[PDB]
Amino acid sequence: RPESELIRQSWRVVSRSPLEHGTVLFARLFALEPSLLPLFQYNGRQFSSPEDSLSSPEFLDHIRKVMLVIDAAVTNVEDLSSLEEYLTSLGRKHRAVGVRLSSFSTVGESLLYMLEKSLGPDFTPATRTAWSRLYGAVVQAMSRGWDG
Ligand code: HEM
Repeated sequence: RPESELIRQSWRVVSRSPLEHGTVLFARLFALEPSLLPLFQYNGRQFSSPEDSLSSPEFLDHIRKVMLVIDAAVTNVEDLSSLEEYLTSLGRKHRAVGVRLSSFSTVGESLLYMLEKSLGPDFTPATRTAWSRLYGAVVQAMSRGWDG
């Protein structure tokens, strides 16, 4: 598949510095959907502003977790069936913390923003399409965690 190669090559750029890039992803996410901020409750306390989240070690560890799951999807781009049961359970976990299924479209747009800004002119419409399809497949598997 030509799409598989566009994903592996663009990911190579991002995965060199995962926290710096995941920081961009989450900064964009809170700019688009501020109501996601209170869902990160560590020690039963809420962040007041988005910049508060960037000083939290637990929050930064969640950024690392996110980037590792994407890395697993990229590594298995030819065979995403192998990640399916793990992703369903990851969906169930997020449902339990209070994430709505609709918020996964915002996450997808923030991922595309982070790729666009990192790759610049190397972010071609073919690259955008490849990532949209991969992200779509990941979301389909996770959405099984919301009962169906
Ligand atoms: C709407 C955006 C999201 C919110 C509000 C959110 C919130 C959380 C919270 C509160 C936890 C538990 C505390 C913690 O482990 O830090 C968590 C766990 C986790 N999240 Fe997220 N998350 C979001 C998106 C994602 C995405 C897109 C991925 C990966 C693709 C991801 C991967 C994980 C992983 C791997 C865990 C640990 C699950 C476990 O094994 O218990 N999360 N999420």
